[PDB]
This record gives sequence, C-alpha cells and structure tokens, in this order.
Amino acid sequence: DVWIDVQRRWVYLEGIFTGSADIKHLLPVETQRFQSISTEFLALMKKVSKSPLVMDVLNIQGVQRSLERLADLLGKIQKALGEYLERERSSFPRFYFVGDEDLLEIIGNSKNVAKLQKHFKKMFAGVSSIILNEDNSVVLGISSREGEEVMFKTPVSITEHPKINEWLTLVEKEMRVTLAKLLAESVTEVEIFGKATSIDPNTYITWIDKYQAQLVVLSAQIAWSENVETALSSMGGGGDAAPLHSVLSNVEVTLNVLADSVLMEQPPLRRRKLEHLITELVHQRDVTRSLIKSKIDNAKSFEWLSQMRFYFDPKQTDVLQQLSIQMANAKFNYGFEYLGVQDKLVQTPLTDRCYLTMTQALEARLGGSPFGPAGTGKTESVKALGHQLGRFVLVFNCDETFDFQAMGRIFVGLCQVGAWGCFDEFNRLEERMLSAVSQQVQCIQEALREHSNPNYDKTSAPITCELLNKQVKVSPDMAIFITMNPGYAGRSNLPDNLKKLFRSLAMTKPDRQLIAQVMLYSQGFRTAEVLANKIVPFFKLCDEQLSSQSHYDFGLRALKSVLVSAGNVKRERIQKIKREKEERGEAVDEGEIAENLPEQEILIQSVCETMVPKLVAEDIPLLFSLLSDVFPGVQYHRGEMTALREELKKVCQEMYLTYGDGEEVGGMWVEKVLQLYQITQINHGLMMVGPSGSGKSMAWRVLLKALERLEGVEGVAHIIDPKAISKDHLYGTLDPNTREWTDGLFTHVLRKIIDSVRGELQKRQWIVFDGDVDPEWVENLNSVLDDNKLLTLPNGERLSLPPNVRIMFEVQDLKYATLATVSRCGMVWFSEDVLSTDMIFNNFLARLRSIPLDSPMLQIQRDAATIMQPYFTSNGLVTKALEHAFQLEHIMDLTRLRCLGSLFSMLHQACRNVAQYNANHPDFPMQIEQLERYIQRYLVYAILWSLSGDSRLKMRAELGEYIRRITTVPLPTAPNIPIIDYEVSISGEWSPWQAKVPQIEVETHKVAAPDVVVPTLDTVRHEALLYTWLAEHKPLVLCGPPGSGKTMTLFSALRALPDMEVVGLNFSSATTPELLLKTFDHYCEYRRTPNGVVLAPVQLGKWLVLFCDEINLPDMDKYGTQRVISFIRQMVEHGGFYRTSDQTWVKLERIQFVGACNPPTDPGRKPLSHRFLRHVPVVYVDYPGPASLTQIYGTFNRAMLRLIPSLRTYAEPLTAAMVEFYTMSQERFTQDTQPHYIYSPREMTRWVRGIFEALRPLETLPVEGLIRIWAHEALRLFQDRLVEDEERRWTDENIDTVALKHFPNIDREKAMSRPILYSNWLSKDYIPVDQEELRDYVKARLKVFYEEELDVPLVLFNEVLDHVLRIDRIFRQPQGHLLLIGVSGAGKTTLSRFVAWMNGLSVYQIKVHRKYTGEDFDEDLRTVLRRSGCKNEKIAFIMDESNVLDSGFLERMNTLLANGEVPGLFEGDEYATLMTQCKEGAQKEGLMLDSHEELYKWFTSQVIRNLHVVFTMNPSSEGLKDRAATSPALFNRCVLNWFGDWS
Amino acid sequence: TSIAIGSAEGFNQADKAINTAVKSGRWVMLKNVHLAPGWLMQLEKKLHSLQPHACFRLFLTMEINPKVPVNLLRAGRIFVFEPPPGVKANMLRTFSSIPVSRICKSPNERARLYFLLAWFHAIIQERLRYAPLGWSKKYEFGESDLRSACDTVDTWLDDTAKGRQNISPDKIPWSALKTLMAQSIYGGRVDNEFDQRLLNTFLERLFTTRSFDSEFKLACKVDGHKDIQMPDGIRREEFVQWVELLPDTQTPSWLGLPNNAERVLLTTQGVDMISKMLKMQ
Amino acid sequence: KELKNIHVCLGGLFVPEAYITATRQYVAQANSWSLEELCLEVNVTTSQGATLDACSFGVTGLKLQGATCNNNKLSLSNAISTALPLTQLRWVKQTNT
Ligand SMILES: Nc1ncnc2c1ncn2[C@@H]1O[C@H](COP(=O)(O)OP(=O)(O)OP(=O)(O)O)[C@@H](O)[C@H]1O
Ligand SMILES: Nc1ncnc2c1ncn2[C@@H]1O[C@H](COP(=O)(O)OP(=O)(O)O)[C@@H](O)[C@H]1O
Ligand SMILES: Nc1ncnc2c1ncn2[C@@H]1O[C@H](COP(=O)(O)OP(=O)(O)O)[C@@H](O)[C@H]1O
Ligand SMILES: Nc1ncnc2c1ncn2[C@@H]1O[C@H](COP(=O)(O)OP(=O)(O)O)[C@@H](O)[C@H]1O
Ligand SMILES: [Mg+2]
Repeated sequence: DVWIDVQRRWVYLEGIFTGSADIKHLLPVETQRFQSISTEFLALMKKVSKSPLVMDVLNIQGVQRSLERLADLLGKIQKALGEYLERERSSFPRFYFVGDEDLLEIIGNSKNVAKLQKHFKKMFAGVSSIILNEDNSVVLGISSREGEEVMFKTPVSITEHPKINEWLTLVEKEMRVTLAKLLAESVTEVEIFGKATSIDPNTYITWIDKYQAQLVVLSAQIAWSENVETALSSMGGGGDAAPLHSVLSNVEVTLNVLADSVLMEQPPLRRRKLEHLITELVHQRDVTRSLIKSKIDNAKSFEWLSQMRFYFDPKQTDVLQQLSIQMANAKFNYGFEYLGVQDKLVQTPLTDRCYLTMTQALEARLGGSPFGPAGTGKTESVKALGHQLGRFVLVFNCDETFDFQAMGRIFVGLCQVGAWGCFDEFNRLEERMLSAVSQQVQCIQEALREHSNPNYDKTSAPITCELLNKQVKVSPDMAIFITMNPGYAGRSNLPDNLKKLFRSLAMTKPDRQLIAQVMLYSQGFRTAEVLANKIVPFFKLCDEQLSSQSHYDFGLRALKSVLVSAGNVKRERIQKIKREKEERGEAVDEGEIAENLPEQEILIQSVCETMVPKLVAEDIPLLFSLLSDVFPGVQYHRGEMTALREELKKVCQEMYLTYGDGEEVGGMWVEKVLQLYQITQINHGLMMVGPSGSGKSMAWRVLLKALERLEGVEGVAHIIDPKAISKDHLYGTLDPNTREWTDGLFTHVLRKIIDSVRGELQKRQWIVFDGDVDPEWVENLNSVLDDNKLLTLPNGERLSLPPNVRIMFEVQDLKYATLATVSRCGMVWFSEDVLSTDMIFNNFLARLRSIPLDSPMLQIQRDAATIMQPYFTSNGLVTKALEHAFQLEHIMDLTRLRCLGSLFSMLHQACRNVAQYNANHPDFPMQIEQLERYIQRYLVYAILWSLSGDSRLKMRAELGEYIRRITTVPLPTAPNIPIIDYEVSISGEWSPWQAKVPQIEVETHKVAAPDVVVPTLDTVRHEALLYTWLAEHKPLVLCGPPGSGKTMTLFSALRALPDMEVVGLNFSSATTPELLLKTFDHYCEYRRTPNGVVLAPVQLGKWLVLFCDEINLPDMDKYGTQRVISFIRQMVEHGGFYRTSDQTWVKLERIQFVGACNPPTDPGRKPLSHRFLRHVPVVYVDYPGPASLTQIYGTFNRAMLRLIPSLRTYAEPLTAAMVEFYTMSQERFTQDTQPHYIYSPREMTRWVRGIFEALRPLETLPVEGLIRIWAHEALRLFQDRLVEDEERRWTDENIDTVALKHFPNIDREKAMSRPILYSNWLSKDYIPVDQEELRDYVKARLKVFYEEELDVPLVLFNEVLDHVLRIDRIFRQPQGHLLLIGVSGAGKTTLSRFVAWMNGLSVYQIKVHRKYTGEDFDEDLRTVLRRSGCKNEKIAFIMDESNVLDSGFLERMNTLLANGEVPGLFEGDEYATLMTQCKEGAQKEGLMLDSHEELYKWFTSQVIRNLHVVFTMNPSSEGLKDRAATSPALFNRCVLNWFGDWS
Repeated sequence: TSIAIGSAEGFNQADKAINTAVKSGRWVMLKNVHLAPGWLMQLEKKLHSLQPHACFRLFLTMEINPKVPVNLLRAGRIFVFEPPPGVKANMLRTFSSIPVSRICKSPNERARLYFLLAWFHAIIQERLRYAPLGWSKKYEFGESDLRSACDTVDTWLDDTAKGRQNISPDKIPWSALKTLMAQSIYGGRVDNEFDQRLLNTFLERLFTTRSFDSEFKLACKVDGHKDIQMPDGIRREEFVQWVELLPDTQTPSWLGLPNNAERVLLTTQGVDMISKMLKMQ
Repeated sequence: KELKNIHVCLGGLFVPEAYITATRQYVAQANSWSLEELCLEVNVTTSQGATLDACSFGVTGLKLQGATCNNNKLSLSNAISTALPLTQLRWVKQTNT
C-alpha cells in the first residue's frame, strides 16, 4: 500500500522536474533533494530489477524503512511544491486562472516566450498575444484576437526582470498605463472635435484609426459628459437660454459624419469602430433630447445623475484613477483592462435600467441578479456594464457539478485578480450547493463592505476573507453577478439567505424596436426607422399568429440573427453591384449604390433565410402573408445556388440518393439541404428537427460531402449520442478528492480540435448530437451556443469554440428542451413529407442494382430489381399497401421506415434464395420466367409479413384481403384460407404452410422438454420470418404476451443457423448500458485495427446474437428517454459505440441484437422510441389458440401416456381437460386483479411435465389416479398464487367441474378426495400421501431438525404440510426458485430451512447490516456461486425483501435467476480464481475442459442445477407491482406461493 | 458562528462549532437545515445526550416543509416567520427593526421619510395577500427591499442635507428616491408593465412635498367617508405612537383595493377554520 | 365574407391573440394599409343594438373587473365583475397624437 503511492509520486514529480528544465533555478533546495531522490530511485531500479521475484526482494533488509523514508520525502517535497505554487500565485494573481500543470508549463518555459503565447487568452480579457522584438527579450506591446494591437509607451525588458512573475506584472501594469495615456490623448483630440460647428470627415476617420475601439468610445463618452456638464453649469442660473441645444447639434453632426462613413467601404476594424461610435452617439442623442425636453437646467438634477457620466481629471498623478464613471450615487474607477474589440450593445431603456440597478448593487457591495426569460440579454448587459467600467468579465456556465469546492476556487481567483464573475444559469446548481455557496458570497461581500469603510487605509493589513479554509485577499474591483431563468426546467430554488445577497432585476421585455433601429442605422441602412417599425411588429405578429411549436423562437436572438444576416446580405449585394459595374462600364459611385438599394428586399431575404427553414407546412403561408402585409409591394426570390447544386447532384448519385429541383421528386429535400447550408453559414449552433426518417442524416452528410468537393475543405463529422452515456462521460468529471479533471466525450473532441495537432482547425468540423435533448445535458452548451462561444468547466477551464466548428443536433422533437436552448440554435424543420416514399424506393432499388449482397449475385439483384420496379412506383402496390396498413392496429406504433426496411431485408433474402437455387443447380440456373413469378409472389408475401407482422390475426387477414383486392400478382385460390397462411416456393408457386407442419410423435423421455417444439402454423411461419431477418443480421423485436413462445421461436429459428451463438441478457427497470458492456467484456474483445478499434466476439467465425428478454422494461427518465435503448440504437444505426475509458469510437463486428418484450400497453412497459423502432422489424407472437394448444399439448400428452398403455386412450380427453381449465382460469384471473395473475402455455407445459414426472416410475395406474395427478398439478399451478379465498374456492369447484365434464364414468371420491397431497418422503415414488401419515413423518423429521438444526418449536396444521410439500416440490426441480409471499412471522423462512434440510440443501442467508453495500452483496454472490457451481453443493439461498438496500441487489438477482450467472460478477483476479476452481471441479466430475468458454458454460450449468433461490416478501399491493418491473424474473422464473396470513 | 448547510464541509464545520460552543457558551446558527433532512436526525440525537454551557444557544433556520424530522420539531421551540397580519403590525415590525438612532439623525425630516417608507412597504406587502388584484403575481417584496430603500433614503438625504438640522420639504430629493425605488429597489422584482404602473402610482402618490402638509391623506374613503390621515409629528416616537392607535379595522380599501377583495378570502379561511375545528375533534 | 360578421367569444377560442391578429390582417388587406400602422379602438354596445362597419369585429364574453361601462365610459364599481354585452374592436390608422 506504500510502493504504488511512492511510484506514482516519483513518476509525476520526475515528469514535472524534467519537462521544466528551468524549474531548478527557482526551486534550488528541493531540486537538490529531488536529485537525491532520483539517485535513490535509480538505486532501487538497479537492485530490484536484477531479481524478478517477490520472495527474492522481501527477504532483503532495509527496503521497507527506506520506502517509508522515501514516502515521507515525497510527501514533504510535494507539499513544498504546492506551497511554492500558492506563493507564486499570490504574486501576479492572474495565474489563478490557469491550472497547476499549465502554471508549471509557464514556470519552466520562461526562457522561450513562444510557448507562453497561448496562455494570455485565459489570463487577460482581450490580450491574445504579446508583441516582442526579434530578440524576444523585450515586450513591445500586446495584441488582440482581431489583430488590434497596443504599443507600450515603455516596453517591458525580460532581460532586466528574468523572473516570470515580475515581468508579467510589469506587462500588465504597462498595459494599464499605456491604455490610460492613449485614452488621455484621444480625449484631448476628441475635445477639439467637440464644441465644433462642423466636423471634417477626414480628421475624424484619422482619429478613429489612430486609437483603439475601446478608447474612441470612451473618449466620445467623456467628451459628451463634459459638454453636458458644462452646459448644465452654465444653465444653473435658471430661466436662461440653453446651450444644451449646441451639445445636441454637435451630437447630430457627428452622427451625420458617422452615417456617411458607414455607407462607403471601410476596413473591418474601422467599420466596427464606426458602429460602436454610432451606437454610443445615438444613445447620447437620446439622452440629450430627454434632458432638453425635461428642461433640466441643474447639473445636480437626478435626470442627469441617473445617467452614466464620465469625469476626466488630467491633474491626477495616477493615470489609473484619472477617469471616474458615476451613475446616481455610485462611483467607479476605470479598470483599464484591454478588452480588444467587443460587440457593443444598444443602450435601450432596459439596458439603462439594468446599468442603474447593477451599479446600485455594486455600491452596496452586493451582487446583481438579472432574471427573466431567455433572449432578454441578461448576460450581455452584465458583460457590457463590465466592459464599460474596464473590468475583466468571465462568464461561467453553471450546472449542478459546480459544487462548493469549484465555486470556492472560482471565487478565490476572482478575489485575487479582481475580476467580475457572471454566473449564468446559477439556478442549475443543487439547492444545497446554493446554500453552501451563499456562505462564501456573504463572506466576500462582508470583506468588500469592510474595504469600503473610510477608516481602512491601504497601508494597513490587507482585507482577507475565509475562502476554502484559507485567507484570500479580496480586491475592491471584484463583482459577482448571477443570471437565472426563473420557471425553466432543470433549475433549482434559491435559498432566501442567498437571495438577500443579490439585488434582483426583472429583464423580461427588451426594447426590440430601438435595438433594430440602432443596429440597422449602424450598418448603413437608410430609413432604418421604418425598417425597425416593420420588422419588430412582424416578429410580434409571428409569435401571435403562428402555431405553437416546441422549436419555434421569435425572440430577440431571432431578430438579432435576422439583423446580422441583413447587414451581411447588404454587404454582399453591394459587392455584387460593384463587380457588375466593374465588368460593365467603369463608373462606380458608392453613394448612388446606397441610394438605390432595396433595403426592404434585403430584410425579406434575411427573414426567409433565417425564419422560413424552421416553419412547419401549415405555418409557411401565414408567415408569407404576414410578410406581404407588413412589407407590401416587395417580393424576394431565393437565389439558385447552382454551384452547390451540381455538387449535391454528384454526391446524391454517389450515395444512391434522389435529387430534384423545385417540384420534382426530392425537390423539397434539396430545399431543406440548401436551408441547412444557409443556417450553417449564419449560425454556429444548428438543429435539425423532424419526425424519425425525414431525411435529416442524409441531408447533413450530403451537405458535408458537397461542401468538401466544392470549397476544397475536408469535412470531419463527430457523431455523439448524448443520452447513450452519462453526462459525466459526456462533459467530464472533477475528482472530489484529488481535484483532477477527466475529460468527457464532447470535451475531448473539442479540445482535440482546438489543439489541432493534426491540422484540425483547417478542416470543417461538425459535432452532431444525434439523440434526445433535455435541459440536464444541453444547457451545459448554453455559453457554447451563445455569443460567448465558450465551454466552461467546473475546474475553471474555458475552451473557446473555433470558427470552423458547428454544433449540430439531430433530434425528432423538442418537447423537453427549454426555450434557452431553442433560442440559441438555428432550426431546420424536416417534415415526413420532405422525404417521399418514392425517394426511399429509388434508394432501395439503386442500392440493389449497385451493391452486391454477397458477379452473378449482382446480376440476380439487377434482374430482381427490374422485376419489382413496377410495384415500387407512386400509387403502386407497395404504396397502397402501406397506406392501408397505417389504418390497421399494431402491437407497436407503426412507422414507414420500419415496414420498408423489413420489406427490403426480406427482398434481399429472396435474392439470396435465388442465388442459392442457382448454386444448387449449376446445370439449370433459374430462368427469367421462374424468377419473375418467384419475385412477384415473394414481394406480396414480404409486404404481408412486413406491414402486418406486428399485428393480430384479424389485422393480417384484413391486409391480405385488401392486397388481394388491389394486386394483380397471381394469388392462392382458396376461398377461405388467408394469404398469410402460404409461403413462396423457390419454384415460383404458392404453397400452404400446413405442408411444413407435420404431425410429429415426440419421444417419451422428451415430453415437455425445454427445447422440444410441436410444429404449428405460427411456429413454421415465425421460424421462417425470423430466419429471414436473422440471416441479414438485421435486429428484430418479438412482441407478445409473456409465455407466448417468443424465446422458444427464436431458439428454434437459431437452431437452423449454426454460425450464430446466442447470449441472453435480461433487462429490467434499472437496466443500463453497463450490462451490455459487461456482456461485451465477457464474450467479445477489442482489437486496434488500422481503421480503429473493433469489438468482435472471441469465437472467430461466429455471429454473436445478444437476446434481450424485456427490451421495454428499462425506466424512462423524466424526459422520456431510455439510456440503454439509445445505446442500442446507436450501435445499430451507427454500427458502434463510444468507449468512455479513452473516448474512442469502437466499431461492432459480427454482433447483432434481438429483443423480446411484452406489449407496451402492459403495466411497467414503455413504448419504444421511433428512432429505435425504425431499424428493428417487430413480429407479434400471440398466445396459441385452442386448436393449436390442443395440437401441441395433445402431442405431449400422447407421448406421456405412452408410458402406461392402459391409459393410452385417455390422451384426447385429458388434453381437453387441460385446455379448457387453463382457458377458464385465464379468463377468470387477469392482471387487472393482481399483477402476478398471468397464465400462458408455460403453465400448461409445466402441467404436462409434472404429470410426466409423476408417471415416470409407475408401472401401471388406473384412470382415477391419473385424474388425481391432473387435479393435483392444476392445484399446484393455478391455485398456489391466488390471494383471496373465493378465488381458490372457484379453482377447486371448476377443477372438479372440468374433470367431471371430460371424465364422466369415474369414481368422484377416489379421484377427488379434497386433501389432495403428493409426496416422495414416505416412499421412493411420488405417490399420493395421507395427511395423518405425512403429519407423523413431518413431526419426526421436525424432532430431528430441532436436535440437529434450528430449535424453534413449530405447531403442525394442514397449511404447514401443504406448504412444506410445495417447497419440497420446488427444491426437487432444476433451476427451481421460490417466491413466498406472506405476512412476516408466518414461518416462510423456517419452513424453507426445514425443507432444505430434509432435501440436503445448504441454507445460505446474507447477513445484512447498516454498513452493508453492493460490494458485500457481490462478494456473497461470488461465494454462493463458487460453492454451488465449483464444489457441486446444492444451496438454498434464502433472501428476504428487507435484505435489499439498493436496486443493484435486484439487478444481480434478476440476472442470476434468469440465466444462472452474472456476466460482470467475476472480473479480474476473481475470474482467474473462478476458472481455476471450475477446472478443478470439472476434473473431479470427470470432464476434461480446456478453454475458458466451455468451462464457464459448465460452471453456469452447475449453478443452474444446484442453486435454489427462495425469495420471501410481505404482501404489499404496490410493492408487488413495483417488483414486477424491477425484477421480472421474480414473476416468470420463480414459482410464486401465496402463504398470506394464517387462516 | 453561522454555517450554511448543504456540503460535507458544512456538516464538519457545524459539528466542530457545536462541540466548541457547548463548552465555551457561544452561539451557533445553522441555515437551510431543511436541505439535509437525514443529518437533522443525528443532530437531534447528539443534542439529546448533551449538557451544554448555560449561555449556549443553537438556532436552526429552515423553510416550512414536511421533510424536517418530527422528533427534531418536538425537541426544540418553533418560531414561524411570515408576513405581518396587517398594515399596523407590518409598520410596527418595520419601526422595531430599524434602530432608533438611525431614524433620529441630523435632519428632522428623516423621521417622516422613514414613516412614509414604512407605510409604503406595509401597503405593498399587504396587497400581496390579494394576489390576482393587489398585484399580478406573488412578488417577493421583503425585508431586503426595506433595507435597500432605507439605505437609499439615508444616502440621498445626507447628500442633500450637509448636516443641517432642518431642510425644506421641497429640497428633499423626491425624484431620486422615487426613481430608485421604482427601478432598482422595488421595481427590480416587477416583471409586468401594469405592476410597474401600480408601483409608480404608489410612489408618486406617497413620496412628494405634499406629504409634509397637515392635510395629507395616506388613504382615501377607507370606509364610508373617513380617511387615513398623515400624522403631524416630526419625531420617530410620535409616528410610532400614531401607528399604535390604528383603528384595528383594516380593510382592503386601506390598500387602495375595493372592499370586496377580501370577501371570498375571508369566507374561505372562515370555512377553513371550521374544518380545522372539526379535524381536531 | 360571412365569417367577418359573426361575434366570437375570445375565451372560447384556443388562441384569441391569433384572432386579434387575423382581424388586424383582414382590416389591413381590405384597405390596402400596412399591417404595422394599425391600432385598436374599443366600443362597448349592446349585442342586438350594434352595427359593424368594414373595420369592426364583434366580441362577446368580456368581463370588466371592478368597473362598469356606460356610454363607452368606465366608472368604478363595488361589483366583482360586470358583463360587457358586445365589444366592437375597430382597427384604424395610427395617429401618434
Ligand atoms: N435524398 C434521398 N433520396 C433517397 N432516399 C433518401 C434520401 N435521403 C434519405 N433517404 C433515405 O430515406 C431514409 C432517411 O433516413 P435518415 O437517417 O436520412 O433520416 P432521419 O430523419 O435523419 O432519421 P432519424 O430521425 O431516425 O435519425 C433512409 O432510408 C435514407 O437512406
Ligand atoms: N441592447 C442590446 N443591443 C443589441 N443586442 C442585444 C441587446 N440586448 C441583447 N442583445 C442580444 O440579444 C441576445 C441576448 O443573449 P443573452 O445575453 O445570452 O440572453 P439571456 O441573458 O436573456 O439568456 C444576444 O444576441 C445579444 O447580443
Ligand atoms: N409448439 C409448441 N411446442 C412446444 N411448446 C410450445 C409450443 N408453443 C408454445 N409452447 C410453450 O409456450 C411456452 C413459451 O415459453 P417462452 O419461450 O419462455 O415464452 P416467451 O418468450 O413468450 O416468454 C413454453 O412453455 C413452451 O413449451
Ligand atoms: N407453524 C409455526 N408454529 C409455531 N411457531 C412458528 C411457526 N411458524 C413460525 N413460527 C415461529 O416464527 C418465528 C420464525 O418466523 P419466520 O419463519 O422467520 O417468519 P417469516 O414467515 O416472516 O419468514 C420463530 O419464532 C418460529 O418459532
Ligand atoms: Mg438520423
């Protein structure tokens, strides 16, 4: 327990000390200590490696003492390194925004400054890189992402300050002082531009170009504030001529100059500066107009103090404190943080109210809480206010993983740096986390309040707060802001104490008209006012008139996207007119171009490009009428993107897809593809919404390929099923102990793209989320899908979204996504009408004609496609059949692609049948006429079995009759036999299925055996259908009532496929994909082929069929998703999954899935997802009818009664007595009364098996004894589970009635003596026993039991004798498990132990205590399995319902009851020990087994034969219903005995 | 020592603080203990077998939810904190919470400003009972809003009055106070145009120079033809004494609402009372 | 054309704001006006004694809370609610006055 820790510590410390070759210069003494440690480590490696034996090294003295000394040294040096990192973070606090490994990277790479250029983006607001000279010895300045640079007035020399922290601090200080000096110069110039009647455009543009985008806006604000203050000071006399009009006119003329400037072409940086200046001066004009209208003549009037005012004092020695920003009574000093070129917001009344409220909160030294619906600009407003004060604002997208420690360290970083923390979705945290974080917030605010006191002096002790058990310095510039959407899903409730720490503000209705007007005016739109007054009411009326859809969003974000697209479209149209003028003539006048420009047409084009793609069919005319009314007389026609259209044509031809233009076949699909392309061009977050199989996947794949072939940029798509894995595996985990971050799947992909080791940034990267969307996982992408384009992790790491990456979602609905997600994504709606059925038929036929199925095979496929072409047309046989089948009743929801894929697979099987016929007859290959007849008849047959295979008999007959009415294919001519009763022979003729159903004679010793099937019409039909579906490896689902024969049919069909090995998985309510992963680990292996990781079965040449027993049992979350179902859908549709150990795509090979389930209407069963049912054909296996049951059990009875010739004539009546009573009970007792009242042929199978066991030893027996055995087995089958007394009385009376009806001439008393008791205790055979002799024998055995075992005296009554007889019956059967349901203290455990002792079973009970966990249960399970499977010891495992502490108990018990083994129970050294003991046990038995697979099979057989599980539980009404879903095997694999209370 | 419940470190801190205080005699407060219903049981068992210092006190602040253990409720004395029953009770609580030295300061008008603040707070908090009509939704107009308004009044009065004993009512920054209360303090919670209009209603009606006249009416036609009269006093004790002599006949007309607004509610509660008197029979 | 002269109950419609938008659109299209420059005027009259012009739409079931309407003028009342017999919504050009 010491060697591994020391080894790991030495490895990572050696990595740290070796990667950082310069770390020794700052850490000398510990460098020498680590050199000594490394010498010691080399000594150990030279000593222990010589002798590779544990015994050879544990005999050497001085090893453990030296190891303990080394452990202490490693701990001490690690603590010293941690303290050093803390101390170096104390200086230059920006290092609190980088990780420890990153901090060490900067520490050791101080000599080379090239590696440090990637860390400034996370330590500074807008500093992306630092400018250095050719020597890389002095820091000349800083640069931003946009390329704007600030040249330091005095460059920082790294040579004079070699230490990293010192020159970094000098760089930051020089940044601030240089920004202050440049601001002073810009203010000096803009003052000259101020107080002027006219402004020269050239000088104004020169000044704009000279200074940074931040500084020009700041200087304009300062100059305007000074002008207004001077005017108010002059007017303070009262009743005087106003020079405030002069200030207003100065604003107006400057706005005119700026508006003229933006009309003409400008450099992008200058254009952004002009836009910011236009916005700011529009706000200034509005404020000045408000002041003039209000007749404000005093500078101390609140109409002027309520505004943001800027005061510049050149007389201040400190240039940092030279600028003051004041709002109401709140004063701030400009932080002078370089912000680069941010996007300025429009200062709307709401923004002003937000500024006032947040500044009031800041003056009170408490946080701000803007709340409201999504898209009200709560976050942006906080960031805009932070940038207005020159603050460094960091946005943290918060979720429930932001625990106390993560929030504490974020607060520590904010305190040290002095930054603003905008915590978006703060309510996504847990309520207990919110309460815990409230204490830290209160401590920080108290520290700030103490700082604000005038009694404090900066020369005294600095203000510190207790954060994470540490004293942390709190800067006065810190602020905490929390933006939350009240009412949304996935949000928690804030505690009152936390709420009192923030000033709340309702941001619900943004001033959309003002934003639109200002944005359009800044882009150069003439008549922006009318455009805004038309486009904002248009959005309001679109929200009102249009239908309510979950993917509809007509909020600010939608308008914002529309306005940005309108500006881009205007620029593109101007460029197009420019090139047209260049190619035709030489006269270009940009003013003329702006004058005659159809701005309303541009707005219509923007709206159509952004709003139209998300509209449903019924809402398109409404929106177009709204456009025609709001913008009358103007029309827009979408441009024909031809250059992309030929590429789409080529890709569709290469991908066997149908292409169309406009109103042709597939035209709507191409329109949707073009809309998706436009949304990609305009949005970095996209979503493709529509019902399953609407062509979304093909749309985006074809778009990606066409873009690759058109632009030349290679497109890489990463497809992730977000709900197929846990959110921890999707985003990442933070270790609560070691604070170590493990990346998730999306995080790993994004980080790999950002690093771009293999040129990832040069490729078009599309991360598609193909799965269900709920607020639990998708809200973590909010900051990703927002302007922030940033992924924030709880460990403080922030990853910026590269411009070449698009985040896409492919979903079937958005009924669980909140508006927060809907508003942050461009929606493309794919209706089912987009993908027509003709398109699917064309794709299938093209694939059949092109792709070989195994060239003679391709020729056969082409001939078959030519033959079946006439039936796959619009208004054809298949289309009308599908339309009619959609009107029938099916056991599951009917989707078009499920039936179509079933039909296509059956047609592929037909082609393979023709190929097999040709191979079998080399001399006489199948001719065109025989092929035509066979293909037509098989097409009819496959249509029938694919469009009605999941329906009852009457639906199948109805579909057959409809097909017969509409088809022209020659059909069977029977007047009454339905078409579903025929098959198609390879000769091309209809043949009845009854010819494949021969009356067999089962062997006497094989009566009612588990693998014995009596051939019946449904058996031969379902067997053929399952063989057809399995031969193609197409996943299939069998639906039907429990015990209908789904497992029996599937095993019978698989017996005809020797190359397939079946593995049973039993799903339950808490089944999760880890069960599938354990099955893969046990039965398959991963290998790293050159194409990637491939998971394939260990047995080469065999296909692994994973048979799921109850596929619809797994619980749906509160958002209607089953994780295991999504996992299977991913493995089927994508042919693989993701290994979360290293986030690696694993491709499945030679693995197929088969599912079984009860109808979804049954209790505890959920309907399957439509995206899952699309790929799995569903076959409905119903209960055998009276004729089929009579045939199946009649055969078993004849085989049974062949034992006694004198009874051979009673097979026909007995079977009838079997059939009638079973029917009656099935009608009498249903699941409506009690959950366990389920009766199926399985009960009758047990009936025949029990009577056969009773009849095996007897040499002869009269009819009365046979009837007695029949009645006894009926009692043990149909009466033991009954709850009420009247039900059991009904069972007795009708057993007598049925027996007398079917056996008239019998002795009633001799066969129906009411105490019907059978036992093999008194005699060797299972003959009937008398009650009194049985009581005496039980009394004697109980005396012996008291002497040898538990000595609790018992009182014998009749019920005790009946119960012990039943338990003895169950313990004498293979895989015989019990479920005794009754009141506590009724003797269930005592009777079970007594009967187990009589039968030689060893009683095992788990000793559960308070500290009992799942691991203890697993260990006990391993013990019992080893004892009963390796030592051949019969064990009665007695378990009580109170012994269960978790659902994992029920999962493991369910798997053990159903299969006899737990796939993941023995893993690791335990599996090797189990294999060793199993080999020893097999050698003891006399079987020589070599491989682990067959040995594990022998172990499973031993466990099945030996272990008997007795489950005892109290009779709860809802408890039994819950157990029926949590553990299905407790009700299908266990014999249920209702002891109840004592009568 | 105040500790917020919810984290493991929180539980460790709570245990350490209680163990220290039961010997030293200090006080321990634990906040939001309803978020850890399980831990409250072990806390109750720990408290039961304990003989702490004479001056030791343990306060557990919680929300009224059924997850709190019954045994813990029986083990301690319960105090329910809720909106005051009426305008008079609300104003009395407001005047008791604010220190006397705060109201009695350099300007004599500060007392009347605080009285107006208390009346305003009482009216808006009492209109919350008639949720559909008094407002549009259950806004959380609470004690923090009152503190913020008091701080704003203090700051702006001190700014306007540079320590002068008396200032004219017209010189009081009424516009600043009205705007800050309608946009930042009380208007921050308001997310409706009509609720904002009603808040502006109350602020313009109450906060003005006319509030310093002897004929000022706080409310009109409360019952019949009489109306609530603005007290003529200039000291805090006189305002409190006026609040004490309120008629104890409060009607929704005191709030500006119609008198029948309570008619349904006062009916239901009455019936509810009967039900409770029948449940305990 | 008959659908214009019917009186609907706004509370009995699944989406009454869609009805308001539809009436606004009908008035805008009839007079060839722009959709965004239309404002709404309300005239309360008796259901039987009323006339609807090209811009007026009839609405029933509106209840005035705490006030009574006489001659299209509102007065405070002590009644909980007063049933407005018929309401004429008439779309007109915005005057900005
Ligand atoms: N342009 C096309 N021409 C012909 N067939 C097409 C075309 N586009 C798609 N298909 C076919 O129609 C079906 C559409 O499946 P696709 O995966 O594209 O739909 P989807 O809506 O993304 O499905 P899901 O919602 O299940 O993920 C497939 O059989 C596909 O091969
Ligand atoms: N005053 C404004 N001027 C311009 N754009 C604005 C303004 N307010 C908000 N926006 C835009 O509206 C959207 C609001 O985004 P965000 O702040 O994330 O919203 P919320 O906080 O409501 O979730 C962004 O596109 C933002 O740029
Ligand atoms: N033709 C048949 N031959 C033999 N047994 C049959 C036949 N049809 C139905 N059965 C009986 O039906 C039952 C089906 O059990 P099982 O395969 O577990 O059903 P399910 O898969 O529906 O749960 C068994 O008892 C089986 O013997
Ligand atoms: N038939 C009986 N006569 C007398 N005592 C009995 C009888 N059955 C159970 N007990 C007593 O009940 C206790 C055992 O109950 P147990 O079998 O564990 O109950 P459960 O039915 O809940 O499993 C012992 O005290 C035992 O002597
Ligand atoms: Mg798809």
